[PDB]
Amino acid sequence: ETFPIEEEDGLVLDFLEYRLGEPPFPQDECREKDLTYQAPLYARLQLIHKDTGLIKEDEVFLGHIPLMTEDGSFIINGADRVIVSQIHRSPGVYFTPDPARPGRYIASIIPLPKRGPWIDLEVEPNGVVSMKVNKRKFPLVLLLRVLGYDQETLARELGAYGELVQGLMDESVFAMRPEEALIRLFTLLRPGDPPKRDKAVAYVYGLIADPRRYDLGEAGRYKAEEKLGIRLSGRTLARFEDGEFKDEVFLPTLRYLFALTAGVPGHEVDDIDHLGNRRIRTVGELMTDQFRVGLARLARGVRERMLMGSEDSLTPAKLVNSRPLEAAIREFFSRSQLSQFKDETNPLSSLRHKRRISALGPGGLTRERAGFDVRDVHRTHYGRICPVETPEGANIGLITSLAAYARVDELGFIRTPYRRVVGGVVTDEVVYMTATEEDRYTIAQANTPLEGNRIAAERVVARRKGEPVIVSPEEVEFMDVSPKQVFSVNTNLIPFLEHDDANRALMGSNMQTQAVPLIRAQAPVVMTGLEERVVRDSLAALYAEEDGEVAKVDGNRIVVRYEDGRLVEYPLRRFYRSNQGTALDQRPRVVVGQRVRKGDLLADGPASENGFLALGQNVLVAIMPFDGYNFEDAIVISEELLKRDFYTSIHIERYEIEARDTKLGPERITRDIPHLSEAALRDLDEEGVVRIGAEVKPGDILVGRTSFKGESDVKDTSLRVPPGEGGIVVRTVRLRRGDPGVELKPGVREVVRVYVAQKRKLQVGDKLANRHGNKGVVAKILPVEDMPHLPDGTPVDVILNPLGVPSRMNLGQILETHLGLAGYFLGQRYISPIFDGAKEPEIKELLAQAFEVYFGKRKGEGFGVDKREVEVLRRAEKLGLVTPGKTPEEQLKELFLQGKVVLYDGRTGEPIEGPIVVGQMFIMKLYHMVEDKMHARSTGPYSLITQQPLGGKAQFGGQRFGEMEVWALEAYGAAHTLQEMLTLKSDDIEGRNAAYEAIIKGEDVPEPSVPESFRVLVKELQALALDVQTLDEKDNPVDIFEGLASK
Amino acid sequence: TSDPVRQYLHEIGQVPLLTLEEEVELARKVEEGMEAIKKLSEITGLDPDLIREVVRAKILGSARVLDPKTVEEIDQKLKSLPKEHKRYLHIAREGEAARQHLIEANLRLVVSIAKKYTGRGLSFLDLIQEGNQGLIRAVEKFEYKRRFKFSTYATWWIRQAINRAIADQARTIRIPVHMVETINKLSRTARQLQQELGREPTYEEIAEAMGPGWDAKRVEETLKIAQEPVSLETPIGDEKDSFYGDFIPDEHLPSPVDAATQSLLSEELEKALSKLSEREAMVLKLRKGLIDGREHTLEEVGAFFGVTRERIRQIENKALRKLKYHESR
DNA sequence: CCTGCATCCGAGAGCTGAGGAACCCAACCATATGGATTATGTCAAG
DNA sequence: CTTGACATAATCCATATGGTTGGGTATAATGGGAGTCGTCTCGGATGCAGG
Ligand SMILES: Nc1nc2c(ncn2[C@@H]2O[C@H](COP(=O)(O)OP(=O)(O)OP(=O)(O)OC[C@H]3O[C@@H](n4cnc5c(N)ncnc54)[C@H](O)[C@@H]3O)[C@@H](O)[C@H]2O)c(=O)[nH]1
Ligand SMILES: Nc1ccn([C@@H]2O[C@H](COP(=O)(O)CP(=O)(O)OP(=O)(O)O)[C@@H](O)[C@H]2O)c(=O)n1
Ligand SMILES: [Mg+2]
Ligand SMILES: [Mg+2]
Ligand SMILES: [Mg+2]
Repeated sequence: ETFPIEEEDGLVLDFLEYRLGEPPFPQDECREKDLTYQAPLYARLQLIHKDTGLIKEDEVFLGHIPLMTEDGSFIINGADRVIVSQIHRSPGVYFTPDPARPGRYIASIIPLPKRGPWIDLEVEPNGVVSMKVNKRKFPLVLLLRVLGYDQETLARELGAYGELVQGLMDESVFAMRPEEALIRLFTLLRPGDPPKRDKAVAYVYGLIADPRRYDLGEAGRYKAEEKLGIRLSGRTLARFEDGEFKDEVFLPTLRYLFALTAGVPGHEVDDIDHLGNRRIRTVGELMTDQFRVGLARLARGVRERMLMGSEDSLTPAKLVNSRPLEAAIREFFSRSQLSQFKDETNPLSSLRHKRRISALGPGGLTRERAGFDVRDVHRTHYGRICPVETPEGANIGLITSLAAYARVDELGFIRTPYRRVVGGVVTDEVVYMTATEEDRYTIAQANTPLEGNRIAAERVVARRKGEPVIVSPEEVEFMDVSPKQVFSVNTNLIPFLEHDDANRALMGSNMQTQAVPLIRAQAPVVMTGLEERVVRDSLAALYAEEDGEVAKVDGNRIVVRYEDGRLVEYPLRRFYRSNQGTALDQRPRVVVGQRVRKGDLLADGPASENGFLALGQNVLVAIMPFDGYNFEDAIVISEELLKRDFYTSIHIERYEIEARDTKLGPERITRDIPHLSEAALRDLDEEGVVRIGAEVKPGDILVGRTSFKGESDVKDTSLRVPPGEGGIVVRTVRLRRGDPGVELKPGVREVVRVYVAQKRKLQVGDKLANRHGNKGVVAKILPVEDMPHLPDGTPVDVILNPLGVPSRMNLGQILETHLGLAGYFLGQRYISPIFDGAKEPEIKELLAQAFEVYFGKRKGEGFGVDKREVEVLRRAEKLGLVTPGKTPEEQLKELFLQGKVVLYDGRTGEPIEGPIVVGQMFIMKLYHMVEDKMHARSTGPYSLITQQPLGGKAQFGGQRFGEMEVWALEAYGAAHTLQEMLTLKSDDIEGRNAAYEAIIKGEDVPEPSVPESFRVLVKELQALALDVQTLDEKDNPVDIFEGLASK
Repeated sequence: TSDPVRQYLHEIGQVPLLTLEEEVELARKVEEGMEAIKKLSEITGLDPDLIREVVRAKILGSARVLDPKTVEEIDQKLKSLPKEHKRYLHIAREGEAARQHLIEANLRLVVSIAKKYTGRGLSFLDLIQEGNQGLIRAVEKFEYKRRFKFSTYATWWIRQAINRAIADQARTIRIPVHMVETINKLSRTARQLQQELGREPTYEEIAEAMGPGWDAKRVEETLKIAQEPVSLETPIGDEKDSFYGDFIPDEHLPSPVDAATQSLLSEELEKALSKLSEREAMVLKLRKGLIDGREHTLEEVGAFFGVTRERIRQIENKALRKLKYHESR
């Protein structure tokens, strides 16, 4: 499109082909050296002189283009990034009701973003039709005259529809020639600018007819062709042929508008939120748009050089400056809101990040302006966008997720699959449909009963344009493929989802992404059957490429001998820091001499157990209150979890320092540091860097550095461990000037990085969650002997408060607990797909078998029923849980089939007065760790202008005492406390110095003074030429500057 | 109303262009008016510049705001010219009018030249104004005797003015013109070398390609001084709540800990001196800059007490030993 | 002449937390470097 | 408590080097360019319509 770069009346530069080379550096080197993983782009071009025909052909280097990795991300400046897809209004022709005036309609023509102006057509109340473009109302009949339309042509094309055609006609315009009409239109659109003929021609051609300026996309072309029932030749609204304008879209659009206004059947308004009217721009399209912008800037530069350069001695290399293209690509991949720091807390986090759909971004919607209509779940979202997974705050409904079976077509429209039904017989043919195509049929639910593959049900539940209906099997045309297709990948991992309220299912879906990998992670006892596919598609684990046999196994290597006879070595990623500080390592799961078929697992990735997604741990839980320690979502856990290293995670931190050049002399990284005893320099090596394996605590030196003090001869500028951090030093990396592939900033001699590792155990203040939206902070860790225990001596691991269930209405966790109890005693795991899985009777049969094991084990040893069990059974007999007249064993089994057991209190030995729900639950540790959040400050750095404390834990900052905190202090009448907050603790410089000195001297703090921010306010008001004066009671000036600003 | 570029273009287009006869006529009038100005300078014996300014002030009229009194007195002094000499004054007036018309008519060439310097640190109107300055220079320096067209001589001056203004005003931290040329040459050489090599060149390659007198260290320094400052108001994060300057600590003012340490140190020094004799403490304070900030020499302190420098030195050493004892005590 | 009536434009829309594109040529003050002078402080002694 | 004799830092002018600044180019040239259409109501100033 951009080439050929014709020069005005000459030289012509024409594009021939391009190629992409191989990357100069591999992915891991790019990560280590802070480089972009990219490939060089070469374009072969030829310069032809118009008259001579002398052709100079050259291949010119255009720069580098970033390369997507195998998993679908990019390495930009050494950091992993994901481009988020953008949802927006599809280009084309739309017709909407006029909001101000009923019975009238507005027609809209919309091109691709930044590829033309939106064009409005509207029937004015006085009868003349008017088109608005670039905020300029003017009559459409003028442009129609320009396009070459006569009175007879318009009259015969639109005579049928009544008086609208009479309102169209205007004899003043129609007496002019298309040249006069062109000049007249140009003078309406550009008032004042001299009306040269070729100038007007160029302006109007660029408005609607230039393919390099206006562009209805392929999507817009398709939508217009299907809506208007006409055929486009290109992507513009009009053509410039034989020196004159030919219409393409305007008359069909106006005919549709008139037919709609006349109530003619077969003409309808458009739903702008319909998923047939909204499309997805993916990574390729966004990158190509930025590439086109850069190419246009390059074309401008080429034309300038063609004008200025010596036409005799010119080549394609000399004409082309590739800086704008590189700048556009860098800008897109480094500053675009849609280019995001990849979320890699666990593999599911990255997979979910790659499937995100955003309505925001450049050219998108605004978070404050989006109201109700865009945040809603449309009926056409069914099978295309998950109705559950979305953020909870101000971004709700603006960021969503692609449905599991959905596909984005070549035009950008999301398609979903349906099985074809013919004559009441469900077939294997699967058709992927857009929402518009889907609207034409009657689609049966996937849970329709079948005999063989014939619909064995007289009444079938179906959708007709989203409306639920009941139909006979004959009227059915298509059937859904699976319930899984309605929800996203994260929501598909919640078992018993049909028993959960949507809000808490949202919380569970979102919280699965914050799960931290654990060193003893397990797969859930109750699964939905999608864990293995999630692990496989994340490229976190290692699988055998072909059938073969394993030759070498190591903690860092697996060598496999395939049946081809070729030895293949797979290195293992070990203790690698993710973007979020979690450690991602691969652990071999194969032995030497083992035979492996194709696709067999070789090594487990992070948060994986034998190829299954393993986000947390299966623990024994009891659902009961406990001494107020699980009050309002708090959680009580047993110390036995800590004893056997459950919920233990590994975290890695990176600390970086630089030695650069200074005017007072260069900095240097060295061990020779003044004014420190050898107790402070124990762990440093001979080069001034801490040794691998040393333990470091807050205040310890990591990298030694000395700087020239000056100040009218060296001083300590070393890197130390910040408060609240530390651990074991696991890595050190040094990058020096001149080293291959290193690109330091000017002046920086060298850079040193240190990687420090931590093994974090569960502690009070940590956050735990299950897959059903139940989240809570650990509030108490009890010794084993205090935990409630089963009659066989087994203690529970977790106690959850039952008050979290009734108002949250997430009953799926209860069914999960019952199935977990059955599996715990039967020693098995379960796959329970959503909306088609385990029901209550099956769980009851499994619980009956589990009770046979749980009780026959006791009966064999020669034990009857406990006295405490008899007392609890009496209480339950009063409660109506068991039927009177049965033996104690029968009543115990009756309780067990309800998921309840007799439980004993570890502190007293007496039983809990009622039976308690106990079972296995899958619980994950979340990335919100109290270690990373506790922060305090007495004094520290202050800001440059306001002289107030800085913000953030990293800056050793202070807490913000905002407007409503001040309101609360005022409402208490606590004047002196508020004055302390405003002056002695924030920006009264003399006041804070005096307060600190008085406190360390044992006295009480003095009275405060004027805060510095008010002096700044006075100075800024003087800069606006306003005289602000402070006065005493007698209206005389009071100098708050102590005399420093009076001449 | 708004968009001053359109307003300026309209006002420029309101002035018609020139033909060869009109252009040569105006240039000849300008040159002959300057000759008349210098002849009047010889006749009256006064400075040529001042009479140039009075002629120009009288032409431009009251509307344009040296002052009215002196221009009036010298204008009347110009009315004492007998005959065959006031013709020079008429020629000078016509020449100044010709200069104004020449500039007004050739303003459009300035716009045509200046439209190809956008995106280099200066707005379009600023470039246009500097081009106008260069056009005034070209008008004054033009020689019609060479029969060359005016635009041929005007383009060079307009381009020079635009380039010089760009070198002078494009950067917040001003960099001299020769260093600006050096930076531009470095960038162009690096771009050509990258086009040849197919990758970003290293500093040694650029140093080799610059020529004699260039090493990699010099290229590094030159690239370092070419860095432009960033804004304190650069938004951090998506929400409009975090700025860059919010993350920058003040390193100038003393901290409360530092101020408390200094206050305690001053109190400790005062106590140590008050432990000594008052006379020797005063001598120490005078010599060590405690009474008046400034440090004295032995001669000055001795002159205060009317004693020699070495007596001051010896009593200061006795006070130093007393400080030794007190610290030990 | 008054009055009302759309019309246009302007200023609002919760808090805390985390977060990163000419080149050349010639004259000219500014600052640097050298050597000599000006008080500053010490080593020795009376 | 001085008194005296070197041995150096601190200032003082005299240039000499690089860094900086002003001036100059002569075929002819003659009006720019990116952009943006998904907020909602509300309140005052105001031009336009009627009587
Ligand atoms: N004063 C505020 N307190 C908040 C806010 N959001 C949550 N909270 C409190 O934190 C508690 C726990 O938060 P939650 O577990 O819901 O938060 P997560 O960190 O797990 O995030 P998500 O629930 O997945 O989604 C929250 C989104 O909103 C953002 N968020 C997260 N925390 C905040 C805060 N503090 N302020 C503003 N916005 C916040 C965050 O970046 C996300 O995009 C909650 O019960 C509230 O008491 C909030 O906006 N303001
Ligand atoms: N934007 C936001 C989001 C959250 N918040 C605060 O966070 C709390 C938790 O909301 P939540 O939805 O996490 C629970 P809550 O409302 O307490 O539920 P319950 O009745 O079941 O106990 C809110 O009540 C607000 O105080 C805020 O100030 N601004
Ligand atoms: Mg939440
Ligand atoms: Mg609450
Ligand atoms: Mg909360």
